[PDB]
Amino acid sequence: MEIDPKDLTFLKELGTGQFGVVKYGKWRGQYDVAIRMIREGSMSEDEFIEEAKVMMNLSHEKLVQLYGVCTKQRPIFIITEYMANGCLLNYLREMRHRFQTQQLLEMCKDVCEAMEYLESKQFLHRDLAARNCLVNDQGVVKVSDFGMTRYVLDDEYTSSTGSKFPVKWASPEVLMYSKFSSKSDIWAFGVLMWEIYSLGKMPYERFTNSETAEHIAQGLRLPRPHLASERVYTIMYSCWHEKADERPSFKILLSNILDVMDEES
Ligand SMILES: Nc1ncnc2c1c(-c1ccc(C(=O)Nc3cc(C4CC4)ccn3)cc1)nn2[C@@H]1CCCN(C(=O)C2CC2)C1
Repeated sequence: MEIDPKDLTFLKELGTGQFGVVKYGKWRGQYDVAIRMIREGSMSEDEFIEEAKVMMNLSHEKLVQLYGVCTKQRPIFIITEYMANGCLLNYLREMRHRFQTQQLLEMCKDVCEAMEYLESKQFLHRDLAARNCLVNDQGVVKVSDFGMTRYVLDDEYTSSTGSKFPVKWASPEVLMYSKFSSKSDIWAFGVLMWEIYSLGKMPYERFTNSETAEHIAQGLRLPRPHLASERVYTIMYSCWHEKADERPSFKILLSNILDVMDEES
């Protein structure tokens, strides 16, 4: 819903993200929130504004809750649940020696649950990666920036060969045909699991995007992380089937995760 900035306070700078500056503040006093100022010239605003009303009705504990927007000025403000520990990618790296494999699997359950709710709403992420997941003050991980890439004007961020396209998270059918589906979000989730258990290493760090694309197309798969059991690896490996329909749904995936958690007791 629309928000009068009168009911907001700017308290701290959190840094510039993929879609503009973000600041910490309070909404209506009692809501810790993160306010993003959409970078001007980056988004198809009318399409994006109208779609924001659709994404507002998406609610889930493991989704960064959206509280409202300020759109009758530019730059647009986006008011979101405040995730105190910031991006999951950077949270993983700074606290590398503070994670037991039980906490890592938990982080995968958090994301998978959020992605299982998005699956059931027939809503695609299109850029699932650790850089788009956030962590709150209680160590819980939540997904964000889902569907945001549909309204990016830069063709580098959108085309399969664009210099900014997330090739290292993309399934073969996204690279060759641009066929986005929940199955492509599943491939991406597999890569995300590998990010988590790797404690934030760049997937295929030493491959050019092209080198990655062709190797992926011919069967290359990320190596088993050191902290991942062969059972955890089996789960993230199933996300990487060449055939999309051969990949398990987030529902089938979440169950497998819980089976592993139970066996880690
Ligand atoms: N909520 C936070 N809490 C703490 N930090 C946060 C955030 C955020 C944030 C802010 C807004 C959004 C959003 O609008 N999502 C959305 C909107 C829509 C709307 C169309 C309907 C649809 C789907 N997703 C998503 C993330 N960004 N940031 C830092 C930014 C700088 C880099 N960051 C770091 O941590 C590095 C310093 C280590 C994270």
